[PDB]
Amino acid sequence: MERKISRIHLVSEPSITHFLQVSWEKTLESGFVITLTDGHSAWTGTVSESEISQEADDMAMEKGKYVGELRKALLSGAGPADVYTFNFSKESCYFFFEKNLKDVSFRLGSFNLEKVENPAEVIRELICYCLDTIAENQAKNEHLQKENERLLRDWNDVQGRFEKCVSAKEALETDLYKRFILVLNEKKTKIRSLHNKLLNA
Amino acid sequence: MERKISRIHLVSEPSITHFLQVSWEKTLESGFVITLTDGHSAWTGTVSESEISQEADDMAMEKGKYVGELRKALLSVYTFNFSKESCYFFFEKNLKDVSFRLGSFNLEKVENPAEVIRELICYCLDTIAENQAKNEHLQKENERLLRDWNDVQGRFEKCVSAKEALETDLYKRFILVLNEKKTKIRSLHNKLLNA
Amino acid sequence: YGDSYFIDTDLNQLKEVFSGIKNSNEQTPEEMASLIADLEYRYSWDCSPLSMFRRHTVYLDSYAVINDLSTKNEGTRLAIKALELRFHGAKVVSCLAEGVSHVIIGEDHSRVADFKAFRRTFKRKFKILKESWVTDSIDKCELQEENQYLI
Repeated sequence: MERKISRIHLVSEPSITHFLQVSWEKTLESGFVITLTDGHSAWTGTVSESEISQEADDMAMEKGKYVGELRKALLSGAGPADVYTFNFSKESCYFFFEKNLKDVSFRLGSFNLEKVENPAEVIRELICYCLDTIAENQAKNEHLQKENERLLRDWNDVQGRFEKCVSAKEALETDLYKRFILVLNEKKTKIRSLHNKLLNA
Repeated sequence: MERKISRIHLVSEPSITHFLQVSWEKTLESGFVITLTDGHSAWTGTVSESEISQEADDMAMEKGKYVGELRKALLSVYTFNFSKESCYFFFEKNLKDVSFRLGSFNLEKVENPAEVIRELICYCLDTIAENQAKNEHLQKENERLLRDWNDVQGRFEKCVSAKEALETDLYKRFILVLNEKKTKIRSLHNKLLNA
Repeated sequence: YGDSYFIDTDLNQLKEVFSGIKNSNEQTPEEMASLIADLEYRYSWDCSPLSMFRRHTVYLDSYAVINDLSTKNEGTRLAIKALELRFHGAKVVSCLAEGVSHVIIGEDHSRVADFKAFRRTFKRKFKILKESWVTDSIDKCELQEENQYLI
């Protein structure tokens, strides 16, 4: 349902560019379909009871360390420092995901591939999903730029409000104290005057 | 240099899909090139200078019906009738009591299947990379600005609360002393009057 | 208290007298604010340029729905409006009672229909000013004189 666009370039034939597009489906436990494209031909994958059973009983992974290897080998998750020789044999129509780990070639990657049911259902999906991804990238870019502008303006407004409130407090303490002093002094003067009048009443 | 993306709805037949992909470059003031590619069979034809000035002069109406229509066609309904036996692309604008022909761009067909696919691959890869990088810069930018906004909101709130508390307790103390003085004034008036 | 009829108390002495008097909570906020307003109006102290919204309990209708806790307006400027209102002393309320005499909606002023309907119903003719007036407390940062209220 989704196409994972990953930057990859062939080494044997730089002119011909193939994509190691591991477009894993949702609920990977149910299964996945591999997607290799060249311009005119594609390939897919199938999941069977025997295939699941052999995947479970051959590699024998129970709480292992294969998730990182899947992410680096299939999705090119490793940094651009080590080149991965994931060369798909165009003439042989055979994709062997052999691991060239320090120039040691074990018999690791050898599994069958299934004939594509329809190249259209993947070519159209890729050419529409690329445009959709670009469009949503532009949309989120614009929306987050607008949010950035809103954050800047509100931050400046509340910094101004902080300065204003600090000034208001600084003036408020002083003028409140002055008003209190004036009122109390007036009241004391009233008391003094009334007492003076009563002294000779 | 870039490519325009637009969506068109076909009421008649939706089971057949065609996509327009024209790279815009070489501005019209010194000649322009129009390239067409459906993703599988690319037709790269060079247009001529004899179809740029006469398009707005043959029927003698306002030039807006061409410049504005082209501008609003890229920025977003055409009916697609592409003749495979003639390899010429054209479209007619059909309305109610209004019918003005718009598309008269001549195009040819090329034989290279690797140049166009390489261009499309490079375009998609570069667009994905640039939008991902710009977007990531922008999420980080707006998120730490929003953290700064949260911090300034918190400090402003606590400062305003402290100011309000100082005002409130100063008012309380002044009210207490004012009531004390009011009682003193009342007692002194009572002494002056009754006694 | 330390106040004397022969020796006046300066700023520091009055501060010490106030501090010596214990500070606690014995008066309700509504009653204390009402007495403050009455004393300020009795001797013209409400004219301070920093606190004029004590009487004007402006209600901010920041809630579109009533009694629904499943939503939270995050990243909105309603908090900014609340801070602006509380800067001058106005305190906002979220529960409707009989003490609220003003209804103010946010920037969504396209709700003139309910205002028109309520004008015929409610005898309490509300007063609604433009949004520029509240922004004048930040831009102009000045009070509005009574000469503007004329024929």
